[PDB]
Amino acid sequence: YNVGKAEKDGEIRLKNGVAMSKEELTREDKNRLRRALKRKRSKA
Amino acid sequence: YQRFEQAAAFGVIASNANCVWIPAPGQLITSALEDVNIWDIKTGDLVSKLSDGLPPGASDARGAKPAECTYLEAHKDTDLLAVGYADGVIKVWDLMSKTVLLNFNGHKAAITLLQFDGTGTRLISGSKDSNIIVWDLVGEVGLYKLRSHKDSITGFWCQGEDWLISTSKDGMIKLWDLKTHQCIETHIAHTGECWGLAVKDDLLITTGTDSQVKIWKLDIENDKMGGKLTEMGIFEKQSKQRGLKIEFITNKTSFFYIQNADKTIETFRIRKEEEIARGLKKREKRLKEEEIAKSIKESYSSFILHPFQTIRSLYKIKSASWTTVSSSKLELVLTTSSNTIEYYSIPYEKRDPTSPAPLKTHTIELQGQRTDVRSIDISDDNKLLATASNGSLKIWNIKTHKCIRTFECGYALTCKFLPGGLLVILGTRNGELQLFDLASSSLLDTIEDAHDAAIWSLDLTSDGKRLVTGSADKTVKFWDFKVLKLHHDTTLELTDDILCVRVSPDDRYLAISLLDNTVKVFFLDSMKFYLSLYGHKLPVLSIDISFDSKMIITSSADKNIKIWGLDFGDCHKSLFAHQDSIMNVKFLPQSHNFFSCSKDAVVKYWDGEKFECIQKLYAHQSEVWALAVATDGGFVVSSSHDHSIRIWEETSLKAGERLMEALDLGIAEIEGLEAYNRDMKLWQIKPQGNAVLIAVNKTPEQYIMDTLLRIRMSQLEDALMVMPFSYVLKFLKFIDTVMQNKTLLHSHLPLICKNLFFIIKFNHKELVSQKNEELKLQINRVKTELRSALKSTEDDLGFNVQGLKFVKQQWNLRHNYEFVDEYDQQEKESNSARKRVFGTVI
Amino acid sequence: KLALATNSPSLRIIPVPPLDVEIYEGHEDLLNSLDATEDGLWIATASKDNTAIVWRYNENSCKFDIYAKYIGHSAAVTAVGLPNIVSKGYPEFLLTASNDLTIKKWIITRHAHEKDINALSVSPNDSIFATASYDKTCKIWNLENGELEATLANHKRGLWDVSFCQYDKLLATSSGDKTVKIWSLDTFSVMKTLEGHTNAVQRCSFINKQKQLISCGADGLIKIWDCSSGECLKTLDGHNNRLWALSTMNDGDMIVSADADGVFQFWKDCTEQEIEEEQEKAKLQVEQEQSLQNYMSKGDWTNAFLLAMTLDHPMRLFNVLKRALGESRSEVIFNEELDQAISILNDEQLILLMKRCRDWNTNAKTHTIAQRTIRCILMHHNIAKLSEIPGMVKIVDAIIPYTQRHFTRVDNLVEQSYILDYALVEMDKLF
Repeated sequence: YNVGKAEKDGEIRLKNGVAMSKEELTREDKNRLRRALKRKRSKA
Repeated sequence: YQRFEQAAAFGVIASNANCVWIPAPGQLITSALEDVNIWDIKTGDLVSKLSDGLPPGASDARGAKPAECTYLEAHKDTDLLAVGYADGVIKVWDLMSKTVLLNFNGHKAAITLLQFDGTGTRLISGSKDSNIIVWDLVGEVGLYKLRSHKDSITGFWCQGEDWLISTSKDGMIKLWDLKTHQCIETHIAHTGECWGLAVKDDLLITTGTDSQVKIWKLDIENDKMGGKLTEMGIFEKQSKQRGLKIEFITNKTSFFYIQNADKTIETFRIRKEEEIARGLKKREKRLKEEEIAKSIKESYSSFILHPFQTIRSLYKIKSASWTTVSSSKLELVLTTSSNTIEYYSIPYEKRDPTSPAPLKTHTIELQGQRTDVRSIDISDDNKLLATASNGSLKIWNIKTHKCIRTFECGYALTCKFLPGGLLVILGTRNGELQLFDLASSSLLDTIEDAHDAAIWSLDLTSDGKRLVTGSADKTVKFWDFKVLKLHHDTTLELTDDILCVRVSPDDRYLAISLLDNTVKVFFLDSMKFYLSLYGHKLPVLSIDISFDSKMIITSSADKNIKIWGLDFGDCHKSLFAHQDSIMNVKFLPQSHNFFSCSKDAVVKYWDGEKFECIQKLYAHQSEVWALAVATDGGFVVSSSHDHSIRIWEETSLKAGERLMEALDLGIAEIEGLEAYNRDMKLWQIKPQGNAVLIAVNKTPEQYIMDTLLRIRMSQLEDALMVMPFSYVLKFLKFIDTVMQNKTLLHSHLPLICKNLFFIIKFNHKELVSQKNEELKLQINRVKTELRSALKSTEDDLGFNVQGLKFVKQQWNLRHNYEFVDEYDQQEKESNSARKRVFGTVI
Repeated sequence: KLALATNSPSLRIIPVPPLDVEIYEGHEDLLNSLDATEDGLWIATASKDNTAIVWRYNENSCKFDIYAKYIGHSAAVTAVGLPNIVSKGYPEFLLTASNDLTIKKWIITRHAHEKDINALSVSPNDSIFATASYDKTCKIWNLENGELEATLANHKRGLWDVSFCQYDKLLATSSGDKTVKIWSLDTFSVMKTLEGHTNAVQRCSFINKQKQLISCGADGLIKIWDCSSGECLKTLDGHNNRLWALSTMNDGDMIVSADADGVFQFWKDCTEQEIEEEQEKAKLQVEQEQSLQNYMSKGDWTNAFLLAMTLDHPMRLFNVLKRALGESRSEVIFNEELDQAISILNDEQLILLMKRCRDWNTNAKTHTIAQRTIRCILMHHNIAKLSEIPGMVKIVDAIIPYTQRHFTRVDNLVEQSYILDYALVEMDKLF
């Protein structure tokens, strides 16, 4: 078992098992998570 | 090679911002664009206005639109006027000294609401992004910021240092507590957004989008979800548009009004307890003539409320404010969309409107235009001739900045100026051509059906004897001025709708701008098609000719001025500017330096021989429409869709070291406190905590633990090798304090273990050489607590492993049918066993 | 009641919700086309027999009067129409149209087309009349005269139905091929083309909201789209072989679709109640989310945990469990109220909690919280129930080996701390 990406679309699941919902973030952390996803998808 | 700066402003009585009324009717404070006007209602004259330090048009003026005035609010007890401008800046002026004294910029959007207590000297600002910011005037800083909404701020009410209630377009009401500095409660107000919020201490009024107001109860109850704020009433049918503002007045009866979007403002009245009693007993009669009781509890809304009347104003409204006296007359100062102010009065006897309609008086409309200016002319460096859409022609003078007279002609398209007698000649959107005066009676002529559709442009020779007009009936009509009537000498028929005409200043050429994107050029005495200018990709909107009739400027709908020569018809230059569309170009009367005005609100002043932008001008924000230059002197006039008229005149320790310093601080503090405690036991003076701990709000053991966490795990062994043995002893004292603060121990149990075992494994020889009973007791306690913590986590893990193994084995027992034959069971498990792929070389 | 012109020589009346059938007979040959007034009590029947008859209805004693008879011509009457009624109850006329190339407009006769006609629609203002056929055209004429007002020209391979959008006043035509055409009375030019359909439309109509057009389809389907841009809003697939008939109750938006086969369904508008229930769920959600944040900040770990498990907010759930452990560091494993809440947890919440606990069990920093909540589940639930929950064995198979690895690591850590013990030994030996 490895912690894969989340099942639903309203969630964000990272590689160390720290899951988050889309309804429990501030807009600042939302933007920083979008930037991290952007750079990871931009290379890999 | 001169500079140009603006020096005037006209026509803007009131723009997109609120109005603040001051008593002695009193006077009104309204907003121009990056400017605030204040005037009496008795006469309507500018008693003051607030500019800024440097004028726009200087080189130090930033080449962007100066932000508008968006909100303004005054405290008369402190004689101050705070103002919020649309790029998020807060200024404060006086009215006596009328000078800026401090400045705020916390927000990054438009500024919507300003509520300030000059009593408390607190200014609470709600902007167009989602944060509310509480500033302190005497502190001049940003005190704090409540940011929890997700669209904007449009409803707003503060009380004491306790509560703050705001309604935002993510259509909900949030109740903030200011002491704990956070939002306690939330309620969805309406389905979409919600704008208006009016707070009496008992009831609360929240409008929506769909003619629906909601009546709420407010308390200070201790409950979590209800108690504070409840939803007692729903009332319908104000008007089908949206309700924008709710403002609430007292004397006792009380009133309020809902300011809608359309022409109507609806004033309502709230009644008293004896009428409450009469209503409930009459509804009790309706009851006798429980489900009907809760039906009455539904009609509670109309039971409380009472529609007083309406004010059906003119075309549209922008804002309003209350002015009531004697509980017998109530008045509303209202600013409209177009530049009018109106004072509305209502007499009443606490029950009845006593009138079929509110009386409209004290209206200020003169110095404004009441609609947008389409055409502009200048008169002999002495007068200005503006004209707009509602028939309003207007004549202004540059010295005292006021009007002279006013006409009505319909949708006006072009005004020109005959210097003989100083007459005005206007051509409309109806196919007609009127002619008015200034000294004599108002109107001379309305030549009707000059063309069958909208004429588009007009000019006349320097002699003033023949006019030429161009109209969308494919027609160019040449007229003569006979002595004071007008005949049509000749009519030229063309192929496309002509969009512009221009006669050369030296009576030579006649340029025609045709919608099939071309420019014909005729000889003025012969009409012989001397030239054709081609290739603008879009219809040309403005043509001008140089003073010597040698260079033609032509400007079109595709953002590029084309300069052609009149000696052969060769385009000298294309020149791209003005990101939307250029609407006018105008030469100087002396040489080849021109001005260009466009639909992106920039007035660019070019040199022609160099083909260069000498200057950019950033007066206003909406679309420029008209431009005219002085005949001799050289002032410039530009008029724009915000009803604005501008007149321009010329002039680092490493890891290891950081751990050592933090260990120093922490062990110093711990030893000081324990020596004080030993002295307390001797008694049976507290030493002050250090600056960093009292500044970060951390116990010293958590401070040391935090610097251990800041040390990155690639250099930790090098750090613990760098530090010497005195700091090793201090480290052991720190771990003793952790074992006494057991929850830190279990929350950071791995790291503490690794660092302790590594330090002891390095320094084992000298530490065992030392002889110290405090070391012996410290290491005994650390050993015991470490075994306790690790055996606790180990017992948890072992219990869990045995339990989950039992559960899984029991389910396999229940739901895995065993094949008795061994090879079949082997193949069953080897088929159903989990697989995995890997990339090998052969 | 619902009036049915099937392929049987008897009009059929059925109540709409459904078994009882009224069968009325007027002529030997099968019915071919049916029409009703807007107010019920008047219906018009065209059969394969040349007779076309109009029935009065009577919701007293149940009468179905056959009172109007029309012999007409010597062909099959294929379509009928009557737009309106006078106040006294005599609808002004009846316009029917035939198997052969003629029509007739008889009080209570002109050439029409080349091939057989398809359908007859009426105007709301009772003045103009539309009629198409298989010859790629439609025609519109007067009601007081047979003078042809206009003619819509052409198509690929035919037309199948015509209708009048009454509010917007548009001409809709179900084509012969796989499309629908929408025209307007101003210039009679192509206002809207409706495509995306599969085989053939065979019926087109307006909606009671005056903004959505409905197209049936011979591939056994139904499309409802907005007419502003011509883009699909919904597509219904309750049928299996064909579509033949579609009718609508206006006030309560109740459409009914029937095919060549016997399957026979009624759809009803419910978007109002859908949006209502959605906004109620949104209101309840924002209320309990605000309550979650307030409980979280103020204490109340049990109630915050309950709201986090009902809302599925795993980050706040993890922080609740970590704070509860940090509190009860001082055989209870948390707050006792929290333990009672976990003992009164349910099935799907157990699957959710064990799934998230497996996730936290992955890394080495949160394995402690994962072990505590697993131990609490075990100490306060029934092992048989845990084994019988579906998927719990998959989750336990994912959980176990990480716990074995954590066990070995902590064992090695204790083995290391015996260096502290050895240092004590030698120090006490020296002194």
